[PDB]
Amino acid sequence: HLCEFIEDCEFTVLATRILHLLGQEGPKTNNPSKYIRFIYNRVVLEHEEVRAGAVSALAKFGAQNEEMLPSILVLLKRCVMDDDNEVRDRATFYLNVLEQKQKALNAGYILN
Amino acid sequence: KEHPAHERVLQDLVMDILRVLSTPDLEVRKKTLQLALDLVSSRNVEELVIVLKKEVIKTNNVSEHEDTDKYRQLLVRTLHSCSVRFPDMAANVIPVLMEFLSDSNEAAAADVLEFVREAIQRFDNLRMLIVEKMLEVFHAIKSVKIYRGALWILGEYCSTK
Repeated sequence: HLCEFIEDCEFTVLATRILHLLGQEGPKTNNPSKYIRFIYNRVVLEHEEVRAGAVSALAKFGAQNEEMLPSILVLLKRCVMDDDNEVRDRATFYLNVLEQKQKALNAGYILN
Repeated sequence: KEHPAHERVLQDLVMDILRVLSTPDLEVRKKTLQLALDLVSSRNVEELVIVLKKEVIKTNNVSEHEDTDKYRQLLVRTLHSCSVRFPDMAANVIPVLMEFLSDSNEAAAADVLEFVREAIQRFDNLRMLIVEKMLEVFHAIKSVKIYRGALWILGEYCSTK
């Protein structure tokens, strides 16, 4: 309900809060395809900023992986990628950051 | 124009004609600009450029742009193209300056466009000055646009360690 409605019940501000929370929660509650499905959408919206949250939430999530995620988790960041300079940069950088640590290690430091 | 035997001169006579444009009507003007761009094998250029600069001054003036603004953007496009081909010069520096003066996004977008481009183009030298120029501009200024500007530039970085 939240997901859907909020989508078409708007307000960016809400998203900030919820994002943050969601950010922690991920794969302890599974339903991956859906959740992904959502996540993509959330990003769908413009705003470098709106887009950005899906990646950040993801870090706790990614790290944990779910009912299918690690392989693919690795595949995805690749599949979804962006320019728009500082938006480019966000993709690049997260990557670059990613680039910079053994992704397993990477996850551990950053997450905390 | 498909008199592709296309004589030198003719291209050249344009400016004269173009002068008339100062008695505006953008829409007409606009048609001109496209038209204009074409002839230049990166030449009859300077005289023009100069003239452009004249335009530029003219553009300053006191203005109450409403139509001409548009023109400016266009001009810049028209202008942009040339440069690609060309080796260009001080004139260009001036845009940079000019741009600093200004206050609306579309230009920033162009600028940015330039950011991109230039990032590709790198013969460099100019940039550095400009970067300096910019440094001034920057010091000299505040805004989201700027704020954004900083970001990329910052991103870019080099010397004066």
